[PDB]
Amino acid sequence: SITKDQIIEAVAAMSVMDVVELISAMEEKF
Amino acid sequence: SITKDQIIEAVAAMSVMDVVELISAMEEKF
Amino acid sequence: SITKDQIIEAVAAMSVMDVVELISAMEEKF
Amino acid sequence: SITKDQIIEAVAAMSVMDVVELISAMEEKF
Amino acid sequence: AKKVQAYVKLQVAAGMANPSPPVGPALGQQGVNIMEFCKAFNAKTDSIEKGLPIPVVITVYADRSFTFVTKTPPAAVLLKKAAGIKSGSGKPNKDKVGKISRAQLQEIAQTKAADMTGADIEAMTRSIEGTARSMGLVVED
Amino acid sequence: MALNLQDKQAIVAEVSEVAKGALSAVVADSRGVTVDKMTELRKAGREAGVYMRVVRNTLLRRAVEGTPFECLKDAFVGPTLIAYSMEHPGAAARLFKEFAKANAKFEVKAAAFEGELIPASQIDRLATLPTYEEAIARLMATMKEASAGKLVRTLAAVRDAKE
Ligand SMILES: [Mg+2]
Repeated sequence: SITKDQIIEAVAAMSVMDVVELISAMEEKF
Repeated sequence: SITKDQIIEAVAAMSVMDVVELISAMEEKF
Repeated sequence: SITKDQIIEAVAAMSVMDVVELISAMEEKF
Repeated sequence: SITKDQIIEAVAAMSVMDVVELISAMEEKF
Repeated sequence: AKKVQAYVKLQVAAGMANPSPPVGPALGQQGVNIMEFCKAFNAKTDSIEKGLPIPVVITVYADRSFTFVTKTPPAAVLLKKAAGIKSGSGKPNKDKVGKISRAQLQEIAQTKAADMTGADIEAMTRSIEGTARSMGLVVED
Repeated sequence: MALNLQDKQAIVAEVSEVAKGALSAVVADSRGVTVDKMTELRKAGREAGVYMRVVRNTLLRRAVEGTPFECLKDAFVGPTLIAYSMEHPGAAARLFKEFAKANAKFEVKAAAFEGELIPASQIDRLATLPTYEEAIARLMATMKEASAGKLVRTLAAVRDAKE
């Protein structure tokens, strides 16, 4: 998919969701 | 929109797209 | 050998492909 | 390109060839 | 490893651990308890088998007892249970007393895998070769 | 010993260990203990063996007049006391580290590791060679590329962005 798409979502996608999201991906691999 | 379902399906964004996402993720943060 | 750039451009392979190419780059071991 | 082969041409290769490929990997991406 | 600090070796056989008449007040007198020489020893002695001589380091500081790291036995006493006579030399080279060969003493040199100055698994062969010739034993290699 | 003949001998051999040699290390040995031999020869039991030698032949006039096996830049590599370390079989890797971590434990000076042959020049201990047959350093080297270098920057904001 277009790089600009993952960003707009990984940057926008709230934070009440995001800080429970981007952190979850940090709790799955590595 | 989705969070982990698009991360599991993401799991791609070739290092081309990837490294560019990171780099262009710095055109907005850091 | 020295099939450099292309071999590397293969990162379109996407993450799982690499977890494969790394599993294989050792597996049947430790 | 097939991964299975992309691995064969590297596994039991010779150490000197590989280093000239690690560092050159550290300038491309990342 | 360092060098010197405390260590000796004066025993007869693992068959009778921590003896009194043979050694007694001679088995240790520097930081070693005569009665405490039957706890850390048999903790691994009676763990494999008793009979063969077992000397060992005597690492002593000032912390009450002592700590001994054991290893391998004398490859010379292996001629009373695994070769022949109950003795050894007696009548050395005045007559062809005993005789061992290439076959025997093989797995005797094999046991000492952490006690051999010869990475060459073949070189560490002629080392015990003499250990079975210090009494008058011919070799039928 | 012997004369000019014994001389040449030690050299041609010791210097064929530099011609046919896989590697080369020059280590000055002030206060060299026998434990010294008890080390490179212990690291020879279950990791090396007889594929290595280290004859203290700073005989110089010997080990040096006897490198017409092509060992230039070694006149500079002939100062004071040295204990030539030469490899025959096996990789050139591990042998270097052995001294690198020996002398750094005290174990006699290392002549600041004046460097030696194979690449051919001066002093500056590198780590090319010892990183071999540990290609899991190329497993970890890919840095998952798309993923590990990801979960470190693309995913490091949150754990450090809500300021
Ligand atoms: Mg001389």
